[PDB]
Amino acid sequence: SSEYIVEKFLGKRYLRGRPQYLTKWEGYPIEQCTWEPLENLGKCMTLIADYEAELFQQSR
Amino acid sequence: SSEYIVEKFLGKRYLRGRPQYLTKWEGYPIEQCTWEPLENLGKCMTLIADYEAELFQQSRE
Amino acid sequence: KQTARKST
Amino acid sequence: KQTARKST
Repeated sequence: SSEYIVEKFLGKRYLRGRPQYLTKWEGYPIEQCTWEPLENLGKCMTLIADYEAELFQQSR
Repeated sequence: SSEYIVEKFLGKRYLRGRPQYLTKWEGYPIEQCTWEPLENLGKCMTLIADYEAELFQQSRE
Repeated sequence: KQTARKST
Repeated sequence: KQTARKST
């Protein structure tokens, strides 16, 4: 009832010590992105691993 | 196939710029652990999230 | 198709 | 249970 399609991630944070990702949903404006817990992003692992790889480069 | 049960992670690194986790397999000794790419651990997301939370608090403390 | 629960 | 492919 509350599942949507992930397009991209737009940020990372820790909330009470736990990793979250700022999640851009396909078919919704960027204004509607939401912070999501990493444990809920299991079906998005290519997106996650690619995003972590992007961050590692950008953070040289 | 080549699919096994993950018990815990034992380390984190970047290989060619991509995240990997040192994976301890249930039912195999620690000497048998293997470095695995993150994108292959989708079924292990609770363990990864819990491990990343561990690494954060062990860093801060 | 990569999907996930959305928080509200 | 939580499973993954194992590298060689």
